[PDB]
This record gives sequence, structure tokens and C-alpha cells, in this order.
Amino acid sequence: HPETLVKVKDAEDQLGARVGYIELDLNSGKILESFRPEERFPMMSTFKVLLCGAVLSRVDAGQEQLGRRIHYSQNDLVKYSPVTEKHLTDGMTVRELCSAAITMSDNTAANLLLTTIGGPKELTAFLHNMGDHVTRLDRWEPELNEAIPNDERDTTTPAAMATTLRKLLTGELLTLASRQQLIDWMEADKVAGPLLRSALPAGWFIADKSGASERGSRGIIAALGPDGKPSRIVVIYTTGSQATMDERNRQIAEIGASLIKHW
Repeated sequence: HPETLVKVKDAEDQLGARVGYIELDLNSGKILESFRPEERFPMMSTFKVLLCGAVLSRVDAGQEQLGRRIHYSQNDLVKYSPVTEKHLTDGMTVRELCSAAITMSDNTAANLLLTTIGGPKELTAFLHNMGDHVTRLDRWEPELNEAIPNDERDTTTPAAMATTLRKLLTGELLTLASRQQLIDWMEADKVAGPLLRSALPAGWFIADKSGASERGSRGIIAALGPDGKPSRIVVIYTTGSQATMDERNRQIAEIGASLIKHW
């Protein structure tokens, strides 16, 4: 809706950054709204959804088991590993790693999962094989969050990320069970409260994944809709600014509020 585009442009001003935005119909895939859809932005933690999508794909093909238990050591722990740092002794299952990576944005979990599929190259290969010739992952956590301007490593496109998320959640790419597990993990997202969620009214469904950089970049992918069911995909990315974390979030929230109001 035009009033949302106005809010996006207003966000660029308040942020002093570029903002990528796109709304996709969950069922038809039709584009409902967009801004800088073809421009690249660093994915940051939003890639974790794609990662578990790839893990679930292997599970569907009999090449991985959500129940496999993985052991690791102190040397595997990177910054911000709220769950994994609590299991150096007993380890964690692939299932638990995806939960930690998506719902808590655990970085070590993301790396451990990257290791199971063969690293960044493989995630990109996976995306490539399903039709996404745009999105790409090149590095591990935490380096993938550098967000050096114009650097195309670990980046995606609002349009690419949107269509990819949609194929992951509704196509036949993943089995019914995997499709359902992925969205359940996103719906249980615990660290995106001040973003789209703070503008989502009671009764609405939302499954999302957010990301942030040290330079101020911010991102979020989500499937949301009224009446307890998702009916739309929304992708938002920003190029980084010096605005306070609270100010950055507020802008995302206001975009969401406009998205809801003119649903």
C-alpha cells in the first residue's frame, strides 16, 4: 500500500540508510508492494532460516536426522551463543541446534549446522539448486556480519529472500512435516519483540527471523497474517546507521504498523 512506501522512505531518512522492502502473497507469490527489491543487503542472522531449511531438506532425503546428537568443545563457541554454551558436556541434537539458531539466533549453533552440511559453499549450492541464483553465504559466524558497504558476500535481495522463504514454507520443496517444523521454529522466535511483533495485534499469526550488524544494519523476514494464519511474506533490510538500537527498531515497527493498518 502507498502509505507503507511513504513510511519506508521516511525510515531511510530517520535511519540515514537505504531500506529494502517487499510484500509477497503467500499463496500466489504475487508481489503486493516493494522498494529496492533488486538491491543487495547483508542477510545477517536472517540466513539461519535458510540454513535450517537446507538441514530439513537433507532430513527429507534421508541424509540427516533431527535426532542426531552433536558434541562440540569450547573452541567452537563464538560470541552470543546463549544455548550452545550450556551444552559443552552433553551436546545437542540437530533439532535443538535449529531451534537455538532460529528462535534464539545462537551463533555457534549456526556454525555447527553449517558444518553438518559442508559450510557456506553448500548452503549457497542448496539455494542455487532450488532456483535462488542471488542469495549467497560465504563466511561463518561472526564474520558474515561485517556488512562492509558494497561487499556482496553473505548478501541477498528482498525479492530473492522473499521468494525463497515462500518456496521453503509452502511449496513441495520441503515435505509437509519439514515445512511445518521450519515455520514452527520461526513462530517461536524469541528475539524480535521490538520489530514487526510489537505492531502485530492479538489474533494475528507471525513467524519471523531478524538480524543486526555492529554498523547498524537491520533485517527481518516474516510470514504473517490475521485470524491465526500466515497469508503474506514481508522482507525488510537496512544499510546501517548511527541511530540508536531503539530508534532502528521503532522504524521497523512503524513500517509494520502501516503494513497492518492498510492490510
